[PDB]
Amino acid sequence: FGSLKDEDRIFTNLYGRHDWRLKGAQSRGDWYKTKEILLKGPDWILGEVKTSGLRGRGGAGFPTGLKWSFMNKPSDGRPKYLVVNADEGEPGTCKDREIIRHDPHKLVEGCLVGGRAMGARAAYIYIRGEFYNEASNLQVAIREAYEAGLIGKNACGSGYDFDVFVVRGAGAYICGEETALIESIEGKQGKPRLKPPFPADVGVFGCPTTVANVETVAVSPTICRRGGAWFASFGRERNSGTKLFNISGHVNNPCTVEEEMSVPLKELIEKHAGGVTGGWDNLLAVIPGGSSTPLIPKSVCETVLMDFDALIQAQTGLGTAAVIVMDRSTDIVKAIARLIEFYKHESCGQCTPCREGVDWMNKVMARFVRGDARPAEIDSLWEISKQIEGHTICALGDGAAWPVQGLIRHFRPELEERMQQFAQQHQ
Amino acid sequence: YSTYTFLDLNLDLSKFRMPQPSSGRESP
Amino acid sequence: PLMGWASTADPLSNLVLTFSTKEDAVAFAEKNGWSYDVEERKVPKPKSKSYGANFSWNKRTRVSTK
Amino acid sequence: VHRDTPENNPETPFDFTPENYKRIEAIVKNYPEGHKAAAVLPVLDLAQRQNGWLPISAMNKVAEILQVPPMRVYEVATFYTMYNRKPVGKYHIQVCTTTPCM
Ligand SMILES: Cc1cc2nc3c(=O)[nH]c(=O)nc-3n(C[C@H](O)[C@H](O)[C@H](O)COP(=O)(O)O)c2cc1C
Ligand code: SF4
Repeated sequence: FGSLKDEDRIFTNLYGRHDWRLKGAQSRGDWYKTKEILLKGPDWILGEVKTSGLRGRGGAGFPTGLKWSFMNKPSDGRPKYLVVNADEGEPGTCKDREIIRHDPHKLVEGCLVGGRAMGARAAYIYIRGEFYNEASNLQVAIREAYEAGLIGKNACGSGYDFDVFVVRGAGAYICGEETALIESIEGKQGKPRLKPPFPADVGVFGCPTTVANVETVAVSPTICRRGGAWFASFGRERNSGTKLFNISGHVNNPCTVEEEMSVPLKELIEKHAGGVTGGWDNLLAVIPGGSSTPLIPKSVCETVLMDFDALIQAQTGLGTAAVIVMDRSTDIVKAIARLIEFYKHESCGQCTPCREGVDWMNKVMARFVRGDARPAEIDSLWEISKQIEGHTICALGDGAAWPVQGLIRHFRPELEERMQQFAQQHQ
Repeated sequence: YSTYTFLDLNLDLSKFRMPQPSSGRESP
Repeated sequence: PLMGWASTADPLSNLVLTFSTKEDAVAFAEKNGWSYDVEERKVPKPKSKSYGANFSWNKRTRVSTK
Repeated sequence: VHRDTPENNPETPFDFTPENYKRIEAIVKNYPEGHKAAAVLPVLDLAQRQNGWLPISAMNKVAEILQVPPMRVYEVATFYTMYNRKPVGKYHIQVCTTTPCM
């Protein structure tokens, strides 16, 4: 990992933000060399990302480099599409929508340059309609370029070019899975399918699709434009790259910054800009993932670098790329229930473990917080959480327990004493 | 900013410039 | 015609013996010497059922709201 | 809230402005043919827009356009959130309350 950073220069993977929002020639960075890329054999791009080997921003492992050079090697009778989440499911994510808001010109390229690797046919994106204003403008961004003849059907210089069809959702979590999105792109109700039909690259719209994420297809052109040998810059021999973090919930100026891997949380939280709560003596009870990781106390987290597998060393890792912390007044038990009260409303409801199994917790979590009937429950409530893992289809269950699974870990007494606080009270 | 009026957004440049589609059939 | 219990003769009327197989089934009708009849065992077709054929390009089997 | 309708506007009636039948030419043009069969997500919502909340005769209408049995619509309008089945106001306001927003 080198020098234990993760610095930020003007040399980064994102071109500009406050400079130019509208269309043009991509005055400096973008749309630079194209006809040379596409005219060379497609699999040249395939595995040429391996110089980086992006883990992927979809909240998981499984480097993006494999799945595209993965099946969808051949082609037979039926077209292939691209479905790239723009959605945000996790509370406090916020990383998305900043990419789109002030610089859309990147991703329409990101597909066209990207889609050629798939050998795909069309391009769908998807956006939660809950963003009405910013999402409305992409069409202009599509038009303001696409109208110039930059895309389709040969554009430019190849015999292969195809346009991008925006769509919208409503009350979606649906980006909560692939093999759901490709279902509610269709117009059924969205109940995500079983994971191994034929996994997500066989059963699809009518025909094989691949579900990418935003900065997985956003940073691909610039990492195939230059690459290197700088493609692997920070992070150890395992995880490599520089992703975006967006700090939220206590800071001086919670705001995004581009930061490379293996950055410790004690300098990163304090920096960009201040630590404005107590940098210490505010107890710094932290959540690595947005909703997908339980607490860490004042322990090795602060020295624990943000590298992925570095977090699997602790009791939980995070792929979500977000930060929420706390200081003093926020009662964690009080502040984790409204993370659970959230889950109960976003779940499909097919499976018997998820449905009727999350409420069993959510109905009891309003006992502990309020303070109420006796311990030895905690010992059970742990087993429930241990009882939903292989039992649910999607990850929302595997992402349902961890907050409670990792609350019972790391804080014993805060509960034990409160059940007394109402016990002595009853007396 | 334009509350209604997705029209030309959908039907102006998109309508003419979304070729072909071939899209096949699927009769079924 | 006092209560409505349905009283009866036909003193067998309730016996079910249980044999293990046909070859040894008829074995006990002859050996005790009364008439009889036979039915046949039934088991299903093989059969062919595959999930994941339920999402189809040109096929006519494509389910919605499952 | 309850998800059954007490026969409010079975015939409201309702219809689309003839300015809107020229866009639905463009929406269906997105998708491939023969699978089209659901554009329902924009098309059902565009109808909310023309009105401002969609009564039960709005749910029955699009079926006549999209030829799907109209329990393959009443379903989709009871899953998502953004659609409002009951009437509403001129401003429908939200307060984000979640762990960070808390
Ligand atoms: C509750 C939930 C919400 C999710 N929200 C998103 C999301 O908003 N955007 C996204 O790309 N993936 C989201 N995912 C995870 C998807 O699996 C992920 O997008 C998909 O695996 C693509 O990964 P990749 O493109 O990085 O390979 C969510 C998962 C869950 C369980
Ligand atoms: S958890 Fe069970 S129910 Fe909730 S979404 Fe994933 S699968 Fe559907």
